[PDB]
Amino acid sequence: KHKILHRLLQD
Amino acid sequence: KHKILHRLLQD
Amino acid sequence: EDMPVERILEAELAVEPNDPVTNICQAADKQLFTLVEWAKRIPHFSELPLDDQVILLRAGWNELLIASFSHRSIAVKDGILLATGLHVHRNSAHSAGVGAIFDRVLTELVSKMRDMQMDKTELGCLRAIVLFNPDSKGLSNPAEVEALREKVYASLEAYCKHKYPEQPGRFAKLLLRLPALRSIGLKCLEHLFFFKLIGDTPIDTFLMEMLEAP
Amino acid sequence: EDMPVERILEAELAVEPNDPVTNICQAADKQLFTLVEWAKRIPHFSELPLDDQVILLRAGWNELLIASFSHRSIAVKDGILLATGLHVHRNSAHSAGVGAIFDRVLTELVSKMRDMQMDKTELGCLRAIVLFNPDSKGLSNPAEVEALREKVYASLEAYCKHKYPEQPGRFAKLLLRLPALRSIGLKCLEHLFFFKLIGDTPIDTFLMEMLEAP
Ligand SMILES: CC(=C/C=C/C(C)=C/C(=O)O)/C=C1\CCCC(C(C)C)=C1CCC(C)C
Ligand SMILES: CC(=C/C=C/C(C)=C/C(=O)O)/C=C1\CCCC(C(C)C)=C1CCC(C)C
Repeated sequence: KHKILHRLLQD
Repeated sequence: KHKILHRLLQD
Repeated sequence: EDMPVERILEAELAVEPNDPVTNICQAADKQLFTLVEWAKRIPHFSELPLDDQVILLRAGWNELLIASFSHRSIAVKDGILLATGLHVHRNSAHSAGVGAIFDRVLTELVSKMRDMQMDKTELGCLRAIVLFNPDSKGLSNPAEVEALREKVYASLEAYCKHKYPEQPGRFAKLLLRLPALRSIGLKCLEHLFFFKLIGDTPIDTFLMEMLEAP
Repeated sequence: EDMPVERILEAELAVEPNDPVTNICQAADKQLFTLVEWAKRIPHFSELPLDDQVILLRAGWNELLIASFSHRSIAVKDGILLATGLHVHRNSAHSAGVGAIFDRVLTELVSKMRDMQMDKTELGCLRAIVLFNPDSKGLSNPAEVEALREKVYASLEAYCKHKYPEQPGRFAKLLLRLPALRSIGLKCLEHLFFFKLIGDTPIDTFLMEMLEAP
């Protein structure tokens, strides 16, 4: 879940 | 409307 | 200009010496009467036109009552003490379907009130600030209510810093429970409107009147 | 201990240089990306475990975005300026069925922000306080988030009183718009969930993801 959010925070 | 409330505030 | 915390503390001490939902609703109806007497003891509240006094109470009764039984339950473990002298335990609330909101009250309000040892004077002021809500729709003179709210928090901050000089962030910590109170207040109303719709759950006349439009 | 308003103001300046509902939803999806970059620039936000960073943003995105376009619209007469460069006038909002909530934004947020001339530093701090919500359910370490929130308002109060020495009630007046923001934030979500249910109104992937459970 919350795919987009995670990807954005990690980068 | 708001019968009870009015009566209580006036007294 | 003129809004002593002594008068506010006094308003507080003056008003307060099976289905858990039903018992809670009966308690809320009972406290609605006491809430009117409380407000009347808040400086300058009665000097406002009756129409605005009605607007302010109809707009804040729920948060006002939620703050009261929350502070009153700071001693209790996992439950709250109703004004009627009955205790609603966490498990009891959960077994009646209202577990989620009940937990939010314990976690966001009661617990926090207990962790900082919020005193009666502080509670009184916070309720006075909630009472004097300038955003209430329909106010004949919002600026006048806004002015009163500022005098309450001006007095409250002075009280803090003088009573708790070692806690420079107390005043802010107190005001910061308000968004939570607003949130919990809205959720409690939703449940209440739903209880009325469903038909079950007796709702007394004063509480019912609060559910009237607008 | 360490939470300079200079870093916060910078996060603010760094992120921001027909159916009105559709246009608003497109704007919100666009700002959701920018919101992530903003938070990353808030001191100590990135040092928190990714799981909690996700929780904080999922819990405050709506209030965070509402505060931003509200402060951004302080110049506009009766409407708000979207991040996409489009203006939504009060009449336009009313003609699309969202007049009531739109008016609440103008009355409770924009107007008030304009009346006190809330500056960018103040806005930044208020959003930082909203971001650092210790009540967010699921936080691995609520106390740690609570500590950060206190440093933001500690810095904010210092900023006030030093920048606006003649307004001893400014700090409190700023925090007192938070309950309104919370209320308006919850109402905006209800509308959004309803728009999704109804089917009409395109909802982009990031906005849609925010409507996911929990
Ligand atoms: C407006 C409200 C008022 C309370 C008043 C009292 C109980 C006051 C006093 O005893 O001192 C709160 C209500 C009323 C509608 C139903 C519910 C719940 C059952 C949804 C709640 C919230 C009750 C909390 C403890 C979870
Ligand atoms: C969560 C929310 C976010 C906004 C983001 C933006 C527009 C940001 C930017 O442009 O800077 C607010 C929403 C989203 C769901 C629908 C509505 C309304 C149409 C119900 C509102 C509230 C819009 C206000 C102006 C009344």
